[PDB]
Amino acid sequence: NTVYVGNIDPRITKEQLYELFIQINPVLRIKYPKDKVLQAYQGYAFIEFYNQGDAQYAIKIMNNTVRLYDRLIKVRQVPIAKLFIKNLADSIDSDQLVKIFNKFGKLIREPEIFYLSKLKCAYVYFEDFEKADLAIKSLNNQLVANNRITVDYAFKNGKGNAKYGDDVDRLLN
Amino acid sequence: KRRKTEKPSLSQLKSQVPYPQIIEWYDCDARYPGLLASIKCTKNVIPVPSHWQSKKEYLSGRSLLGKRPFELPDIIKKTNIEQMRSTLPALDLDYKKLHDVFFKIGANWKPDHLLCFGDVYYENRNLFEETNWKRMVDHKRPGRISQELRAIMNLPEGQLPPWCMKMKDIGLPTGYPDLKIAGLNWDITNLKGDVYGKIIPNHHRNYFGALISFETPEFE
Amino acid sequence: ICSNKVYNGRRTFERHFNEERHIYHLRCLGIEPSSVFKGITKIKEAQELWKNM
Amino acid sequence: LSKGENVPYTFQDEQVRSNPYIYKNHSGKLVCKLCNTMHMSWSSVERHLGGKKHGLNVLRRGISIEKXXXXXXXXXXXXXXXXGSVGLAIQVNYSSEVKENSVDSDDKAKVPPLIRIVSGLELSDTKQKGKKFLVIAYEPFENIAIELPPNEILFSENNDMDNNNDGVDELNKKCTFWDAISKLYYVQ
RNA sequence: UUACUAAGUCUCAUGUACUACAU
RNA sequence: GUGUAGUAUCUGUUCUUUUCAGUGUAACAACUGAAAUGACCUCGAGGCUC
Repeated sequence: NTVYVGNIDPRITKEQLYELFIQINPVLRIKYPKDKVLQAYQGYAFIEFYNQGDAQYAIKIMNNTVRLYDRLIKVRQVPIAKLFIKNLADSIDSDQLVKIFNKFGKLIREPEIFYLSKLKCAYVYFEDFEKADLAIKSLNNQLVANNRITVDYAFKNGKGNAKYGDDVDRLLN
Repeated sequence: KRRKTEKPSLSQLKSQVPYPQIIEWYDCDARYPGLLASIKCTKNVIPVPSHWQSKKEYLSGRSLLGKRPFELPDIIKKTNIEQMRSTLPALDLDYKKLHDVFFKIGANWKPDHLLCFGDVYYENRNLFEETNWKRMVDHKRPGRISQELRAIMNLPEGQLPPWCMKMKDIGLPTGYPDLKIAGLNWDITNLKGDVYGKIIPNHHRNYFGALISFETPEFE
Repeated sequence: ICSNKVYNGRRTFERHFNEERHIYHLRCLGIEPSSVFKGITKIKEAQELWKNM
Repeated sequence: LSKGENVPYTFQDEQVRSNPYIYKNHSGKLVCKLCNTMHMSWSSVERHLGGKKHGLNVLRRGISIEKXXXXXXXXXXXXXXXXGSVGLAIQVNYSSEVKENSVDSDDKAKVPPLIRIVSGLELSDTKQKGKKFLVIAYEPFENIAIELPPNEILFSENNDMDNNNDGVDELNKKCTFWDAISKLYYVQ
């Protein structure tokens, strides 16, 4: 629907943008900001079409096409499980963490290693509350690399509430 | 106390409503919320202008600083008193001229903007830009490019826009199926000036009140 | 509906109604976006509201 | 108070300014283009500049500007006992300057053998599993494993007085010895 | 590619208009 | 080109007893009343704490 436009000369005005894009598709709205710190134009606009069909069309045909004031015009189109784990071994690599938690569940992102107190801790992002419950059940208070690690939910107070299972189930759905 | 804590949730109030999106969080403290939802959501009612709950006395507007002092309606500007008396930092006029401007020339004349049934003017709003907007949706049509934007685009005369080539591979605009452009669906020899294409409509009274004559009252 | 999240201002929370994550919670929850659901707070009520939709 | 500087009007289409911010609009008043604030006198202008308001807008504008030979060695397992429980001790022997005479380029040559506890949950064949192995490894020679059915043996409690040279892990420093002069690796 | 909102109250100073009242 | 009384409006400045309950408010705000002292734990936050 709405498309971002950038690399715009502040001398390009609103009527000029409108007359420009009406050549491509019908334009529902144009938001073309006006700086209250420079009293002019900050050189990027937003053109809301009547649908994402004309929007994407204008993205395809318009991108890297029109040359305005010698500068080219750019167009660009415009919640997970988290486990805190404490007392990790210094020999535990982030990739090793990835290998350890892959068997329990798919990771939406990579673990985050940080130090509290000296105290090696990490945040592990699971795509599933139930697979997170698996890594908890098996890995809680366990000895890896000759070091006892604790696996629980990271704080937001901590994850794993009743509404959390309900909505995380939906985000899975 | 108890009455303040007795209030139903706004979402509990939404279900009673056929148009639930108008109701807002403050409607929870409506002393008669089930009724106020029915009135506020009734067909033709026009919700209260929202400048209430602001203490700014409805105009603090920064935009108010930059508003134009005034502009004569062009029909009255024809009367030339603009030059006769300088309002910005004696002019003998004709009775027939002024009278005809209001009546002969300006009978059918009407302000271009006005407003609609439910139009309400909020502080930050300025009608003028929307007037040039509505007038511009009128004048400007696809296939035509003014000489100013053409010069900025650096497109010389007789040459097609750069999106005609990508429009050759991608195809005509989905929004304009009837659009014609020289060199592709439309005759290149008809390329003239600022118009490289035009929409060809495929579609091809008296309103019981047709006056069939127009006669204004004469001053003399 | 958002992580039982805390907000320090009413203007800000009124801005939460149009946001990436808030709409992600709605739409991924099965409650479709935009302007009917704006006044949402708890996850429960908007479920019956969406059944009304 | 103006210090003799000339502030050009906003419409005069910009000599370098002290602060390229305070201007005079079409009218005679003085304005801060960033702050969009009107100021009656140059004293009010200086109050604006010395005020936190203008500064915040300056920081916001700056933010806008930024925007393997595999050879099986010889192990010597032996049931040990001390006090107060039972522990295992292994005696692994290595080559007698037979083949290590061709490789001496200080390439991890100083690195002693290393041990790790591996779960059988992962094997090249993946058939049966459910027990641990006390794997011992050295660069040239082939790896070696020892099955540990007992959930825990000799797993001590603060043996030494908490000294922190992790080496590889608590296991290695805690309970291993590398007689490098004779090439004998003891583990218990 | 930055998807458009900030001042308020108090205090002690400066800026500017004004209202009755007297030579 | 003055004086007496008085008013409005900028701008600068700055954040007033941590909490609880009542009034009040569209919600705030504001107003009205009281007052914890001690110990401990993790990274100003947190306590089915005593």
